Amino acid sequence: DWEIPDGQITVGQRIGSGSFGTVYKGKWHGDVAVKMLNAPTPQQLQAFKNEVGVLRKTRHVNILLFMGYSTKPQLAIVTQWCEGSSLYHHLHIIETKFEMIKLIDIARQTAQGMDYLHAKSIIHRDLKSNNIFLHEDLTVKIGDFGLATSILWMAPEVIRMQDKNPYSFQSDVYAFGIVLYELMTGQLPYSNINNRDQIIFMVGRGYLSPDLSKVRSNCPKAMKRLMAECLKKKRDERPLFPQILASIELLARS
Ligand SMILES: CNc1ncc2cc(-c3cc(NC(=O)NCCC(C)(C)C)c(F)cc3C)c(C)nc2n1
Repeated sequence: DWEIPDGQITVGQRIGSGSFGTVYKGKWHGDVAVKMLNAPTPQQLQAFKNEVGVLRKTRHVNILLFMGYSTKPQLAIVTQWCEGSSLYHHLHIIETKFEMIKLIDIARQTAQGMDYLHAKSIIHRDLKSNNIFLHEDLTVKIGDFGLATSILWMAPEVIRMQDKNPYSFQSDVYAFGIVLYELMTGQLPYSNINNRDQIIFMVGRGYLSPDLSKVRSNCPKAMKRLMAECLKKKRDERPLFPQILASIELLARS
C-alpha cells in the first residue's frame, strides 16, 4: 500500500493554494511535495480517488513521481519534490534562452512522458508548459502543478465543447503542439490579441491559429513540420505520440 502511515510527514513551507487544494513542501524520507485537498464532500472524495488512481498507474522518469497518499486528517497526495521551475517560468517569466539542442531535448522528454501516459490510456487534459517541470534544470516532469480545477493550449474541438467528450489523445497532441511553438518561439500564441473571449471564439472557429512564421530560423525544418502537424485544426489529422516521439528521436540523431 501507498497509504502513508499517520503522522510521518513533516509539513513545512506552504508553496501555493487555490480552490482545489493547498500545496506544501514536506519531509518524508527526504523532501516531498504534499497537496492537501481540504471535512471532505463526496465530490472531493471522488476527485481524490481519481487522482490517486491515475498517479499510481505511472512509473516513468518524465512523469512526476507519486509516493503516496494520506487519508486523515486531510486528504493528501504526496509526490516527489521538484527543484527549479516550470517550462512556463523559464520561457515567459525569466525568459531563459536555451540552446536549440536543449529545446529539442525538452521536446523529446515531454513526448516521452506523453507517449507513456497514452500507452496507459491516460489523457492529460491540461498539458501546458506550466505543467512541464524542469527538474534540476534538466529533466522534464509532467504533472499538474495547478490548483484551479487555461485556453492557449486548448484544441479547437475542446473550445467548442460540442462533441463532448471533447478530450482525446489528439487534444493532448494539440496542446503539445502549442508547447513546441513556445519552445521554438520563446512566446505564447496570440500575444498581439488582448481579448480572451475572442481568442476563444476565433480558435474554435478556425479563424485564428498560431503564427508559425515566428519560429526561430535555427529550428530544423522537420521540427517545424511536426509542429504544424500537431497543431492541425481537425483532430484526426494530428499524429499520435508514438509517431511524434519517433520524429523528435529521428531529428535529434542528426
Ligand atoms: C514546486 N515544486 C513542486 N514539486 C512537486 C509538485 C507536485 C505537485 C502535485 C501534483 C499532483 N497531481 C498531478 O501531478 N496530477 C497529474 C498527473 C498525471 C500527469 C499522471 C495525469 C498531485 F496529486 C500532488 C502533488 C503534490 C504539485 C501540485 N506541485 C508540485 N510542485
